[PDB]
Amino acid sequence: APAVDTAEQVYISSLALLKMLKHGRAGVPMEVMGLMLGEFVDDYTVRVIDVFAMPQSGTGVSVEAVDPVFQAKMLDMLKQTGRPEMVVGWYHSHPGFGCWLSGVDINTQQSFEALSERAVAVVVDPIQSVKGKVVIDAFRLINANMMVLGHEPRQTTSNLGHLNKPSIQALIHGLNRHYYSITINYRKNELEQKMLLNLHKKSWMEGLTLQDYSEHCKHNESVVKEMLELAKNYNKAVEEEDKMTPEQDPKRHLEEHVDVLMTSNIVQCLAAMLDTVVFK
Amino acid sequence: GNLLFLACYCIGGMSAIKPDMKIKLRMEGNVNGHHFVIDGMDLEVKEGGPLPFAFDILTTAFNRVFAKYPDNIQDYFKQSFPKGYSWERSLCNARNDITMEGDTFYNKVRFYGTNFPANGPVMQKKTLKWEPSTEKMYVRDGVLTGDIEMALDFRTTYKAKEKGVKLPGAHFVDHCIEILSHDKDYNKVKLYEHAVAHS
Amino acid sequence: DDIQQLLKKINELTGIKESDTGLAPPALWDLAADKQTLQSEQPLQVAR
Ligand SMILES: [Zn+2]
Repeated sequence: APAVDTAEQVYISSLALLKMLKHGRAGVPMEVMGLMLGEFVDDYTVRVIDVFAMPQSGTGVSVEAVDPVFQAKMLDMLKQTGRPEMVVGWYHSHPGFGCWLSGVDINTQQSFEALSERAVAVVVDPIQSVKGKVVIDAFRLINANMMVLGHEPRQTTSNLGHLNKPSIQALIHGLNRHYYSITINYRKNELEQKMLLNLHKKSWMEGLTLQDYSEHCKHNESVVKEMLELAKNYNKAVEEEDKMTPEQDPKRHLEEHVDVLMTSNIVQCLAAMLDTVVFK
Repeated sequence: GNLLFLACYCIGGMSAIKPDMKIKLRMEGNVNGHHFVIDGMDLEVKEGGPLPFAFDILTTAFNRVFAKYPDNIQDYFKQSFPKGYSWERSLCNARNDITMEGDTFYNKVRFYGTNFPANGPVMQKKTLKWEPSTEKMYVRDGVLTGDIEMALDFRTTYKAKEKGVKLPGAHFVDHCIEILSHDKDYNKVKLYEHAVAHS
Repeated sequence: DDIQQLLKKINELTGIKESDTGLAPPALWDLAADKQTLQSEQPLQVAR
C-alpha cells in the first residue's frame, strides 16, 4: 500500500502567507478560516499558490463554516481572473493556542481529505507570530487503521522530514497520533522579494540629508559624557586588574560608545561635505 | 456599639477550559414505538434498549463516508465535499442532518417510520442476510434519485450542499451491506458498508 | 550519631511502594468501549 513520504513539503507562496497572516490577525480573538488554492504537483509536493478568506460565521471553524455559494462563486470568478487552482486545503487561526488540530479541526480535515487524499490543514497562530518568527504548521492526518495495525504513518526516505522537531504543545493535542506535521517551505522568487524590499527601502534622499545639526551636537555631547563616565569606570577596573591574578565590562560599553560615535560623526561629516560639493 | 471591626479576606480561585468539542456520530429514530438513539464503524445503542424490531430495518441508514467509484463514473459523492451530501431515504423515511447542538458536532441520521405490521418480518428479529443490491442512480428533476430493490423499494435522493456539482449519468452501483459483528442483545454491533459503482 | 544516620538511610532507601491506583481486576475491562466513550462522550460542568 502506498504511504505518504516524510519528505513531502508544502510550498506556500509569499502572497498566501501574507494573506493568511493578515486574515488571522484581523479576526483576533475569533478563529478565522479560509481555503488554500494551489496544486498537488506530485507525491512529494503540495503548492499553495493562493488563499482566500471566508466570511466569519457564529459556528466557528467547522465544515459548516464553508458556505458552498461563497466557495463556488469565488472559485468561478477567480478562474475568470486567471487563477483556476483547485482547493488544495484549508487554513484556520488558533490565536495563542499554538499550532495543532482539535477534534473539530480533525473532523473538518477528514471532510477535506474525503475530497482528495492529499489535502493539508495548515493553521497559523496570529498573535504568536510576533515580528521575526512565524508560528504556522501544516498537518494532514493519520488513518486509524494505519496506526492500529502498528505500521508507521509515513515512509521515510531522507532526512528532510526530520530537520525540524515537533512541539510539545502540538504533541499533547494529538500530533503523531492522529495527524502528522508536514514541512513548510516558502516559495519566494526574486521578483516578490525585491517588491517586498520596498517596505523599508529608505530613499534616494535620506542618503543625503544631514542630521539636525543641533540635535547632532546634543547627541555628541551626551554620548561623550557617557563615554567619560565609562572611561572613569574603565580606569578603576583596570587598576584592579593589576592586583588580581587570572580569576558589565566598563570596556565593552566603552567600545560600543566609541563605535556609535565614530559611525555617527563619520557619516555626518561625509554626508555634509558630499552635500557641499554636489549642490554647487 | 463601639464595634469598629477589621476585615479579613479569603479569595476563591476560579478557572475552566472548553475542551476540543467532541463529535458524537449519533442516529435517532422512532420508527415503530421506541425513541432509539445509537452512537457510532462500531455501533452501540445509547438509549432504546434491546430493540422490539430487528436491527436490519435501520441498518441502511449509516457524510464523511462515500462509496467507491471508478474513474469513468463521476463521483458525485466525492466532489460534493468538503460540505458533504444530504440524502432523503424512503423505506419509513430517513434523513441526515448536521447540527451544532451543545458542544457536540451532531451528525444525526434521524430515523422515522409508520405502518408497522402486527406480524411483519421486521419485528420478530428474524434475519438471514442482505443480498448484494444494485441501486440505479439517475437524475429525475435535478435531484440524484437512486432506485434500489430491497432484498433480504428504496427511493434515495442525494443533494449536495455545493449545488454546482454536475450530475453523473444513470449508473448501477452495487451495495453489499451486512451486519458483520454483533451480540444477541444487539447493543455492541459492527457494521459493513462496502459498496462499489458499476457502469 | 551513626544510629540516627542509619535510621535516615533506611528511611530514604525503603521507598514508597504502591500507590496502587484503583485498577479493577481483569476480565472486567471493556477497553475498546472505554476508548469509544473517551472519544465520543463529553464532560458537563454542573451549575445551580
Ligand atoms: Zn481549530
